Amino acid sequence: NVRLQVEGLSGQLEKNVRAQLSTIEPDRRFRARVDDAIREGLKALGYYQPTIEFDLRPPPKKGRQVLIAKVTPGVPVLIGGTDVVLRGGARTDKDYLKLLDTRPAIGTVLNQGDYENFKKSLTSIALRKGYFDSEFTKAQLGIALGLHKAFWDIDYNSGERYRFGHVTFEGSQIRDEYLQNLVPFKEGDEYESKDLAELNRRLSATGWFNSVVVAPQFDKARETKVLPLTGVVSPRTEGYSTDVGPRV
Repeated sequence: NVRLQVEGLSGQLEKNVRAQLSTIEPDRRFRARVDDAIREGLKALGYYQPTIEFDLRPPPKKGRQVLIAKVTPGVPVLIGGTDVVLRGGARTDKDYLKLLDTRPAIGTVLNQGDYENFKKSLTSIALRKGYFDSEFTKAQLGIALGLHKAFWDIDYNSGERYRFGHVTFEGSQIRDEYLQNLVPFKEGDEYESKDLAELNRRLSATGWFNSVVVAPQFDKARETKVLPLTGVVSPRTEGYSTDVGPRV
């Protein structure tokens, strides 16, 4: 029942380590696993060559057995260059241009998560806006430890923005003309993921169905850039005398 203690660390570094530590659950094998863990925490934050000296304290009177680890981060890797190219609709797209500005400046300390996040952001704007052919020609976080420098190389192609095709409904007790009135976009409008959510919600506001499943048809779209939707719905169906005769 062992306690890890880290001395020598401060700030964000301290936290990224401590976190990386509670990760594990007292011999040389276990100590090495601790050394590894501390090293992962520092790399992510730009420290590839630290020093870790362990002091293992004897199983105490009673209570909890301390393993200290005294850490000197050392010299950090700095961003020495970014080469990010955006091709396809992303080249001029307001949100891809916005993201391009969050690249780190030459000279700042390497943070791997900035790089991980950045790539995840491009994929996320692509999915929200229908750039379904989105691909990276290159995507490399390179570390030249000779130079203490890190380089981003990203060559990213959004491709063209797909367009909404026709919505076909099936199972419905409501006639098509009326479903078609509810679709929040015109055929040939540029895709936007939030219009799928708004289609779902408009459908629900009518009370007509108790189930809808809206499936984009990708198999076609791949080569026309027009995405038909299929909406499979299941309908929801749940004082005076009848014995009044007619006017005689």
